[PDB]
Amino acid sequence: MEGLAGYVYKAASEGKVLTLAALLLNRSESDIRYLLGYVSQQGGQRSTPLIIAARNGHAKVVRLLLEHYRVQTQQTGTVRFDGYVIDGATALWCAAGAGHFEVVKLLVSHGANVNHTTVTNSTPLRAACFDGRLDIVKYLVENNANISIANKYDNTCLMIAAYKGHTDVVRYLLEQRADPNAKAHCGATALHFAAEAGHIDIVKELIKWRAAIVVNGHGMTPLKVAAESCKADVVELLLSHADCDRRSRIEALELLGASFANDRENYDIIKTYHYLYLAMLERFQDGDNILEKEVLPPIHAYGNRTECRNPQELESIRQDRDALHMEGLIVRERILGADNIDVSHPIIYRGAVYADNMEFEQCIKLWLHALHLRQKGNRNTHKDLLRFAQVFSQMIHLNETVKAPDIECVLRCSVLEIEQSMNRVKNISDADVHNAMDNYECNLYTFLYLVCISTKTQCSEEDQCKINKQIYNLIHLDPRTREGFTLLHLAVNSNTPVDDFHTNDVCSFPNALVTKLLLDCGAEVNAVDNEGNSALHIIVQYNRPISDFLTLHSIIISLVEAGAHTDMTNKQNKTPLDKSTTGVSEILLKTQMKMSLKCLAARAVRANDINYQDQIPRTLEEFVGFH
Amino acid sequence: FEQCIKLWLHALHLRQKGNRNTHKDLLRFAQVFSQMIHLNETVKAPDIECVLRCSVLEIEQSMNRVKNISDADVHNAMDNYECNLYTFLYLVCISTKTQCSEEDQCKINKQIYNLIHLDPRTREGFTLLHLAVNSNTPVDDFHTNDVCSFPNALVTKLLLDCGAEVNAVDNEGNSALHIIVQYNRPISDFLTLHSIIISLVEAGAHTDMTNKQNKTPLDKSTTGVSEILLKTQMKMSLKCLAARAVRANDINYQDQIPRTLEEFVGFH
Amino acid sequence: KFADHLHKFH
Repeated sequence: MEGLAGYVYKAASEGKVLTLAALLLNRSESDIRYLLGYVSQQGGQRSTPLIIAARNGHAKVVRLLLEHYRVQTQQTGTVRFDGYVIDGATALWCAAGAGHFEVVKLLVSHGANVNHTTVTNSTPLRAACFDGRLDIVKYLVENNANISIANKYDNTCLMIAAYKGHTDVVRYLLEQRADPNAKAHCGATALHFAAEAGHIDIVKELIKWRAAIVVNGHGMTPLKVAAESCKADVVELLLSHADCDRRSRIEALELLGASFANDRENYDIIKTYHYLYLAMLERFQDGDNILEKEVLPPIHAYGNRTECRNPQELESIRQDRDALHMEGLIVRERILGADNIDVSHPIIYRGAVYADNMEFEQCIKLWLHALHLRQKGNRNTHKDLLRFAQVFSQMIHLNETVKAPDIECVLRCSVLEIEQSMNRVKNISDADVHNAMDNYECNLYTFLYLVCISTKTQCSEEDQCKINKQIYNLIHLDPRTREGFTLLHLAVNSNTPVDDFHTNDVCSFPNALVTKLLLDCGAEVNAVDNEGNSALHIIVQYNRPISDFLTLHSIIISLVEAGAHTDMTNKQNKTPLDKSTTGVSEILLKTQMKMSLKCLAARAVRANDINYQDQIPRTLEEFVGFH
Repeated sequence: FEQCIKLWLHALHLRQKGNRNTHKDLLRFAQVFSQMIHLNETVKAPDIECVLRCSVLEIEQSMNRVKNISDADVHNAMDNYECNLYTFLYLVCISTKTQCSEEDQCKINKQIYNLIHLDPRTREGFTLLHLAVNSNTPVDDFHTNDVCSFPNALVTKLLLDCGAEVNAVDNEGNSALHIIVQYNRPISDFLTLHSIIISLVEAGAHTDMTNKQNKTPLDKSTTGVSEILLKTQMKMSLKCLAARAVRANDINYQDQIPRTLEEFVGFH
Repeated sequence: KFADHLHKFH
């Protein structure tokens, strides 16, 4: 039973002996075997008393579980409930990850489940490597470990061992002729993972055992990966390989100098200038066979600086912080290319720093460039548009002015991203559709914020018609959230999530200007929620009528004269007057309610339960339907 | 830490007034400063300058002791005197790591000036400059290993400010520049390889001097970054080129050149 | 501050 399962789980949590013996004996020995072979949802997480004894580290409970009872070690569970949130574990995984050598020792001894394949086909050797303790890995290798497995992330145990801060496991793996040249999911050979967090000893060990230098899926050598992450030590080690070439040496030095310019943990502008100058002097040293820089055409986002192909201009921009920052951005874009994953984040950081210094024009420029790069790479920018809505709120709450082409570009990108978010939601049925739907709703909210700023600025005729074109393009896609709210239900809803950051001030919902903009940009005013409420059943439920009359009045005016049918019944068969938790909303609606005999006759047909099917016009069947 | 510093300073004063060996006391006291630095706490200047004066006095006394003593005591005095030199280096690193007032910095510079003009030398002949730019300079396994790292671009600039003999030589003839060029972490530490080379060069280091095996600083460079960076700062002079051609062609320069030029051909 | 919210994705 579930109650006795919880009882024995609690007994195993404290690691007791007599309580576990009494609670797992005599009474229904078949059910006792079932309980020791059962997994339950405790604390919202799937776990087993045996696997939690392997987790808690209490010895005697697991000794008497594996000795006084014949319990299998193949019981299901969760490999990690923080950062991984995936099930399918075994006792070996939780024993190794927690860090108990003796527990996993007598767990493998009482049943060798070393080749355990979960839902993500990851063996407990991953837990052994992630724990970092050498003894568990030593024993699991002594149990004839098959070191060839790739996870759902397609990473060998060597890759995760090198990515973590543990080098003893890496040394033990390479000491028995492991695979330091084998490829991971994209391109990683554990060098791209050792040269990501700054583990110089792991890189040294892999280089000593000939891990080789090969580009990854993004064309990034481990030297270039280390240079990208501001790892000066790893770049120093990898620049001495007996085959590095001048072009790669100077591009790694330039990338390191550029990376030092725009970063948070490692932000040094003196190191930026010095590494850029060191790579410049290395270019211009011989005169004969002089190495010349492949200067890209100027980019409007980084001011108008066309790189620095001479030491004179580089020395000129030595003392200029902004020039050095944009030079680092240009060098990163040139070396990495405008398609890398890591080429966009420094641009966003420089934009954020500029925004924090009340500098907004080049902030918008840099963030728009990063947004364009991430859209061309087809990546989730539901946070970048939120950052745009927050900075646009900052440019409005501080009484500044916002350029209309900026809002137009952000709105076009938001419309696009909502379109591919709909594509992602509809393409993936149920595999991870929850996060995709949440991103979709967040992106709709960011669009509504952007429309809210668009209503609170001044625009020319061409800019205003472009903005209205983007709003029309979105509103004709019928964007519905998970509860059914169209893009206008949210604009009239009090319970619309506004971000707690700077959008909480400028962007207030319900909005009388956003609603009118959506209405005259072609929004279906008679749109229906999944609950059944129309766009009017929501505004007349507004709980701040007298305080916010101007918003409440102008929305109800806008909807009714924009075509709202002020008699619709939701799936609970309630008119907007019936679903009006406010006397003022009732007064306003009754002022705007235009009576018709079709509405009264449909109300009498619905209320009297008259069978109208196949006795009325087909177009009128819907009319009786929403009455 | 104030009470601990005061008690240690009083004990050091009491031991010094009694004419006793204080290399271990100075070493432990510098370890205490390094531990306090590692905790990010405000550092007083007067105790720094007082312990600098005590350290230079102790180094002078150590030189006096090693000048005439038995052979086992010669080894003991040499070890203690080199340890005193290293502790002075750690104290200079501590002094330049913290913030001090104008008069306190002037007093610290005066103490460093006094020790520099005392001209201390280790077994191999390393002066204070040849140790502040040497990556093989030993650092104690205690808290001094956390903040006292050598080569240091701030100790060297302090020694150059106080007037260390830049072109001084070891027993092998290596200048203070023959030592920083062979630094093993050029790219990783392109801030103490640059701010030292650009400091020694502008302080008057001959970037052509030959050691006992006739190897110039850019010939004694074990990495390509130092060669690139040294050749940028080096300046040409016809006295250097002509002396180099005299040495290369094995011409007799004995009594056919000025006495002050027989030394110039000696190392160029 | 804007630069603080970037640490969520890094």
